[PDB]
Formats: sequence, C-alpha cells, structure tokens
Amino acid sequence: VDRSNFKTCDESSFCKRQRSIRPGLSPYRALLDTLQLGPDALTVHLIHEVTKVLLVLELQGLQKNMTRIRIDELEPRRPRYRVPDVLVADPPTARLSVSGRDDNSVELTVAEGPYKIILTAQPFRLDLLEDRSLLLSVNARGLMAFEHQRAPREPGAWEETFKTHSDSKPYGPTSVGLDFSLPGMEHVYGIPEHADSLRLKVTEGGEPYRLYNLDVFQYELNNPMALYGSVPVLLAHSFHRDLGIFWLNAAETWVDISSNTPQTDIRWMSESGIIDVFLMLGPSVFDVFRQYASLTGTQALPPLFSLGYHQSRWNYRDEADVLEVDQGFDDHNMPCDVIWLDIEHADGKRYFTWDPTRFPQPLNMLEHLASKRRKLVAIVDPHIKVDSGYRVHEELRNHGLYVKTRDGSDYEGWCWPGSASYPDFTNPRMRAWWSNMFSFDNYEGSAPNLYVWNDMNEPSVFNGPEVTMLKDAVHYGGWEHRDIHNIYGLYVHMATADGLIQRSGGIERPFVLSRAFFSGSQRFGAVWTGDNTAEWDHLKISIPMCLSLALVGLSFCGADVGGFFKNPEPELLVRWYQMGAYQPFFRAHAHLDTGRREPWLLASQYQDAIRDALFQRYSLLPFWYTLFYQAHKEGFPVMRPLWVQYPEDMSTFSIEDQFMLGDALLIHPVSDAGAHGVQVYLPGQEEVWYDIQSYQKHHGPQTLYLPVTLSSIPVFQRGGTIVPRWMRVRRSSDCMKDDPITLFVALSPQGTAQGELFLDDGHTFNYQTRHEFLLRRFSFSGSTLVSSSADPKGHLETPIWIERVVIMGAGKPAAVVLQTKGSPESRLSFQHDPETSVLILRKPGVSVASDWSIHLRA
Amino acid sequence: FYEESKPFTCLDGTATIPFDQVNDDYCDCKDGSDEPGTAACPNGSFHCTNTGYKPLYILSSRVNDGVCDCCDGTDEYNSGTVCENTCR
Ligand SMILES: *[C@@H]1O[C@H](CO)[C@@H](O[C@@H]2O[C@H](CO)[C@@H](O)[C@H](O)[C@H]2NC(C)=O)[C@H](O)[C@H]1NC(C)=O
Ligand SMILES: CCCCN1C[C@H](O)[C@@H](O)[C@H](O)[C@H]1CO
Ligand SMILES: [Ca+2]
Ligand SMILES: [Ca+2]
Repeated sequence: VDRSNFKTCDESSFCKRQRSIRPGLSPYRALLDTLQLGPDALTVHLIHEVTKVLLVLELQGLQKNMTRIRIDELEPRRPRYRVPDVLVADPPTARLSVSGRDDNSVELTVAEGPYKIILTAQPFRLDLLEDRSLLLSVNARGLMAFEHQRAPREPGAWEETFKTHSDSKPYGPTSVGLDFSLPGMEHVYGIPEHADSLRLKVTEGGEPYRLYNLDVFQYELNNPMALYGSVPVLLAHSFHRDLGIFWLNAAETWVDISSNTPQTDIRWMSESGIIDVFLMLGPSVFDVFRQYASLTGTQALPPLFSLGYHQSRWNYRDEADVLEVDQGFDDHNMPCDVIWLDIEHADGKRYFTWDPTRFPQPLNMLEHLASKRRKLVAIVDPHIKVDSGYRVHEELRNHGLYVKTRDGSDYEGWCWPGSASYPDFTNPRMRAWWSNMFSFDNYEGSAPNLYVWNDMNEPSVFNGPEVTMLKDAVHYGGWEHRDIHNIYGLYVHMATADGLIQRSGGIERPFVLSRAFFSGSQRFGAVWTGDNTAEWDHLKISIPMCLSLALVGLSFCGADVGGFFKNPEPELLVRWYQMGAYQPFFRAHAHLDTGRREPWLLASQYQDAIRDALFQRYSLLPFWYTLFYQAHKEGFPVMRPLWVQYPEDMSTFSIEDQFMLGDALLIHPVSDAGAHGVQVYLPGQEEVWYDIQSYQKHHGPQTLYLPVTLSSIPVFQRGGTIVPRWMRVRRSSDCMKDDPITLFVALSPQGTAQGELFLDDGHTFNYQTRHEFLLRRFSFSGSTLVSSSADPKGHLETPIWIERVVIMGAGKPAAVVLQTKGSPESRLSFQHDPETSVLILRKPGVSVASDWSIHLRA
Repeated sequence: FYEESKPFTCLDGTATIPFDQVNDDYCDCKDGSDEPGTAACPNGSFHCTNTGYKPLYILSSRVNDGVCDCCDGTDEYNSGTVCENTCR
C-alpha cells in the first residue's frame, strides 16, 4: 500500500472534529417537559446547552429484545439522510411504559419486562438493563456530537482538499457520533472489512477502524485501513452474554474502541445522516444473529453450483483457452463447476459485450460448457465507457441515469475503459434498467449458465480521491455521494441479482459475486476479500476476515485461492486449496502478471494434494448446502468462530487459526511453510471429536499436536452430529446432485447424534414458490438411527437414496435391521473395525424422501 | 439334485459376493471390479465398447453423469442425457 492515498482520521476533517471531543460531561440534555409517549415510540427534545440546537430523540422498544435510538434535528435546514433498502421490514415494536420518574430521570419498562431503559435528562444518557443487570449505556463518556446544518455557501469544515482533490462541501459540517459502554465485555468483533484480527483491537494509541468502501491496491495486514466493504455491526461477547450494535448509517464512518469491572466502550462517528442505532440484546449469540437477520434479512440461498469450485484468472485469453481449461479439469480428474471471464473478455472494457477476436461465438462456448454441466461467470462493472458507439452509454446518457456533478453534468472519471461514467444505482429506475439489461435479448451472447461478477463497485474511480467518487457528486433525490457512499456497491449487487432472476421469468436463483458491500448484502450473493497477495500471512488472514463477515450476516465469503498478486510457491498453493476447500466461497484467482496456476500445471505430489482437497469439498456439498439453507432460514453463520459454539470457554474468544462449519466440523488448516504438525484446540467438557481421516477419537477440552503431510487437512467431526456426503465425486455439482448420500454419524459419549439435510433441484426458487424441497432430520439414540421430516411442507420427487451409513464410536452389532413404510423389514450387511469403533452399514437403499429407521441389535 | 452357481470373486481377491452384488450400484470390491457398469466405485472403470471403432475406458464417476464420454454414448443409459453415436 501507498498509505498517503488514503485519509487518516486527522486528514478527514469530520473525524478530526469528532475525535477531538474527549470524555467529559455531555453538553446535551433532554427536556423532559417535551416528552411524548405513544404505543410505538417515546420522543423527547434534546438541546445542546451551548449552541441551543434542538434535536429529537425517538426511542423505541422492539420485539425480539432490541432497542432503536434515532436522533435528528428538530428544525433542519434540509432533510438528513436515512438509509433506505437495507431494512427488510419496519421492525415490529414493543410498548414502553413509565415505571419510574423524577425531575432528572425516567425509567421505562419494555412490554411486561424484564427489559428496562433509564433515560437521564442532564447530562443526557440512556441505560439499558435486563431486570437488575446493566447491559449497556449510551453517552456514558459524553461523546455524543451532532453537528447541525449551518447556513449554506474551522479548518476544512467547509471546502476541503485532499492531495489534488477538492470537496466543495455545500452543507459544511454535519457529522454525527455517539458512544456506547459495554460493562463486562472485553471482546468485540465485526465491522468488516479490515485485514485484521477477528477480535478487534483497542484504537486508543492509533487510528479508529474506518468504514468507507475503498479500492486499496496491495493492501497490507493487521491494520484498521478501510477496505472494499463496510458492515456497521459490532458484536460483543463475554462468558455471560452477547450483544450487538447496528449503526445504520451509509456515510464514511470511524469506530473507536477503548477498554478499562472490565468494560469496552465503542464510539461511532459518521459524516452525515441521522443517528440510527439498533441495540440487539441477545442474550445468546444465536439470539443476536436472529435479531439482526430480522432487520436486514438472511443469506440468499446459493444455487448449488456456486458452492463448488470456481476457476478464475485475469484473464483466460479466448474461447480456446476456456475450452482447454475445461478439458484440463477432466483430463486430470479434478472437479470444477465454474470458469471465470475477467475484463479482457469484453470489447475494450465495454460491459455486456464480447471481444470478437477472443470470443466470437459466446453462445457456442456456453453450450460447450453446458454439455460438461458447468457454468461460466462474466465480469460486469458499474463504470461505463464514454463512447457514443456504445449502446449502454448512449441509453444511460440519454435517460440521465448517470451520477452527476454539482453543475448538473454527468460525472466522468478515468477508469478500466478510460473516460467512464457511473450509473446512479441509488435511483430505483436505474436499478430496473440495469436488471432489464440482463435479459437474454439485451445481453447478447448470454445464456442461463452465464452468471455475473460485480467488481470495482465501491465505486473504484482511478483518478478520484482515494480512488473513489468525489464527496460532492450528486445522486437520486439530490443526496450527495457522501450521504450514500457505503450502499452504492450493495445496490449494484442487488440490481445484478434481480437481473439474473428476471431474465429467467423469476424462476432461477441468482449468482453474483460482489467486491463492495454493506449491511443487507447477504441478500444478494457472495463477496470476497479482494486483492490479496500470494503470501502465507494472507492465507492466514482469510480466516479472521471471513469470520468477521460471517458474524455480521455475510456467510458467503472467500479469499482468492493462491492469492491475487504475485506467484505462490507450490506448497503455499496446496495449503491455499485446502483452506479454500473449507471456506464458503471457493475460487482460485490471479492478477494479470502472474504465471498460470491451473492445478494440473504443478508437479504430481502437489496436483494430488489439490485433487484430494477438491474431492473433500465436492463430497461435502450436501453439508455445505444444508448449512446455507440454515443461514437462509435462520440467519445463522455458515463458518463460525469456536466461541460461537463454546460461549463459556474463554480460551476460544480470540481463536482465528481454526473455525467451525455449523456445529459439526472443526477445521485447523495448515498455514505455515514446512509444517509437520499443527496444535489443534478441541473444546468442550465431555465433548468428543473424531479425526475424519483416521477416525481416531479425542476427548475435549485438549490441545492436540497433530502430525501433517502435504495432503493433510486437519478436520474433526464433533460427537453428536451427522454429516451428509456425496461419496461419488464427479466433474461438477450438476453431475452429482441426484446421487446417493452417505451419512457420517459421530456418536456423542451418550451414544447420540443428530443432523439435517436440505435438498431441492439445486438452482430454482421452487423450494419457496412450490415447496419443492426436502428437509430431513437424522437422529441417533440408543441403538437406532431414524430419518424423519424436519419440515413436512417440503415434498420432492428425487432419485436420491441412502447408499451407506458410517457410524463412528459404535460397537459391533449382531444384526442390522432397516424399517420403512411400504417395504418389508430389511437386513443389512455391515463391516466393523474394532480398533476404531467404526461401523459401516451397507446399502440401506432407501429413498431420502422416506421416513425410516435402522436398528442395531446386540 | 440342483447344482448352485459359484459366487463372484473380486479381481483383487479382497472378497466374494453373490452375483446380485455385481452391478448393483454399491461398491463391494476395493478394486472396483464388482461395478464395471455403474458409477458406484471410486476407482472403477467403464468400458466404451464403441462397436466398429477403437474401444476406450473411462472413469466410473463418468457413468450416468449426464455428459457424453463414450463416442457410442453407452456411458449415459439412465441419466436423462441421450447421447448420439459420434464414433465416426
Ligand atoms: C430475549 O431475552 C430473554 C431474557 O434475556 C431471553 O430469555 C432467557 O433465555 C435464557 C437462555 O439464553 C434463559 O436461561 C432464561 O431463563 C430466559 N429468561 C427469560 C426471562 O425468559 C429470550 O430467549 C430472548 N429472546 C429472543 C427472541 O432473543
Ligand atoms: C485495476 C483494474 C481492475 C482490477 N480488478 C480487481 C478485482 O478485485 C480482481 O479480482 C480483478 O481480477 C481485477 C480485474 O478486473
Ligand atoms: Ca456391488
Ligand atoms: Ca458420461
């Protein structure tokens, strides 16, 4: 990185103003005589004692243990921005009742308790309690600052320059900020995107965490610089409780974290808009996940193919290269679902076009890939070449759908295609136009097996301040770029996803990868950690970066396998395939100047280890798919920090060299050159863990030193779980999606286990519009394995059957009996290893759609 | 009275199975020899007879995968992809 291209807090005049306000007695006080209480809200006026500016606090109790605090000017010169389209619904409220009152304080009960809120008039403060336990305080350090709108037209409060760029700043200083105190909390998480540790660091001695969607060339590690995406959600965890703070603001935001009986204080500082904050009171982390999903929605259910392996680079040269890469996978027995087309595929970076030299017959290329049951992804960026011969440009220019400067003309930056304009994705009509451009008639050469990648959607503007859009550019409704910046990317992602849905007549689920994102981006597809580097420490950081995303609802995360920049050594590439094989979005990608790194170009030992990784991923597709269905339905993260499953185990709170997939698999990928072992922490009092390769059983809690080879992927199955797999690995997921299942039952010390399985057609909305899916529950206890429906609304015509059952932690039975309605009782043959206590049941042969039971007789 | 037929022995000698375990869509032999006609074994092979032309062997994982592997199309017999003979 060149840090001088990016503002430090001191270089951002509003951050400097806000951050200069130090802990003290707040000048804000509430005027209790103006207090009004309704069924849905409490309102009261606040005043700054010095300036006499009046503000309105709207305080609401909400269903599902949440509190909403909104602060705006009572008499604004011009309306302040309120973030649209992020919230999925108007949050259902809970009544606040006055249960206590004096001259300086009002105690409010939320519904019939146990939650309570204490409003203190002077100095203004809010305290949120559950019965007698104080959960959180607001403005406890007196850091609330609300810069009112002054008369339109000290250092840098108005016109402001950074390097060679000037911001005319017509409204002057309008920043808003507020602090929160979290007694008993020492560990805080979230606010992606930063190439930093999962457990967030105190900012006291340095820079605050920055949230401003930016394209940071050659980004570096373990620092708070703002990257491509911004999710203003902070989670706080202790042995006793979980809390979350969701700061609904789309403007440039800085977050200060400090500690001090242990307690963490958080301060948010935003350039514009209102103060709109949700306090999500848990008490468990799963309760916080639900609370947040109720506000912003859940992860969109990926089409199954998108959970397979993606092969990319900048750039596959032409149709021959794409077809040789496709054939390369098959000749080397390595599965792959998607081949990606970067910017060189288009006609001179004119999106929605094809270079006629390199790709003269796109439909024929797509047909060839469809015959291999594979897909393609094409890059479509939100910058349009200013060219009168380019129909997209002409239509957007003619309909005035571009982002504008203050003088009313179309903003022009320097970008991938030279002079380029930026469609205003904040405009609902622009998003409809964009969606309509994805019709097969409009996007010539596209087909149902062509999906999309949205890159440079921060927006990345090559000649712009910090490589982005001027703050004073103008958007829909007359809002400035500064007001909306962090949702630009989300809107691109939203419109692209709607385009893929619409082009199919609303039947097909979309697949869109986006670089930039905000709260709510989970609803539109996948995201990745951008332009990483081919180095061991970037391989390591993929875990904390994707975990920070998972915690805030973005379950479909990944990092470029092998690293984007530079050439990875073969050993690093292998370890990266192994890491990526156990992360949600699994794509190998590489910068323009790197050597070719398709996995069969390596020496045979490296190819073999990679093939092994790919087989493991493909076999686990039913498991991945079920975890994504659970995320879509409940809002629970797919990839999890260990502290999510072990909330009382304090030694797990900072772990970032391991993670869990659901509650069933614990992964400790090898992330060092020349490693011959890894220290694996296996938590849980009275928990057992099975090494999935050796079937060796280990009791928790322990730190195990596990030996590793080049092919090793340290993965442990938790006792008490059932993991479904497709053991017949084929060339792509479409090939496998009707195949029989093998159930891997890991017995708890009580001899029990459970797990679910979701199945549908693999790609349409038929699961939701027609209830065409299966949600099975597999449960084991005593000496019986049972399949029952976990959602009787779901019916599915499928040839999928149970071909095998593998039970870890079992004795040798005398007989195995299968019962299922419509069939006579069946006797299964079996194999047992007494050394490992592994029992393999042969060919149950029962439909996955049927209820059944398998009894083990002694 | 009636003499019984002998069971099947895997080519690797690892087991002996009845003939209803040959091409029964479950892998019983470590060498994959009980499933030459199906996709059930991870190390099996399927023989493209390619009547009139050169015969080819393909991976068992390519039997009924919906992709045409054999020029005679015999690998796709119960998948929903109907393969044409492209052996010429
Ligand atoms: C809302 O808050 C209440 C109170 O914190 C939650 O109920 C408690 O849940 C814990 C388990 O985490 C129990 O041990 C307590 O006994 C429960 N207390 C009460 C008063 O019910 C409740 O689960 C939360 N609900 C949601 C939807 O998040
Ligand atoms: C600098 C020109 C655009 C760079 N893109 C950035 C993106 O994150 C990468 O994945 C792409 O490969 C690349 C080319 O479009
Ligand atoms: Ca068999
Ligand atoms: Ca085939």
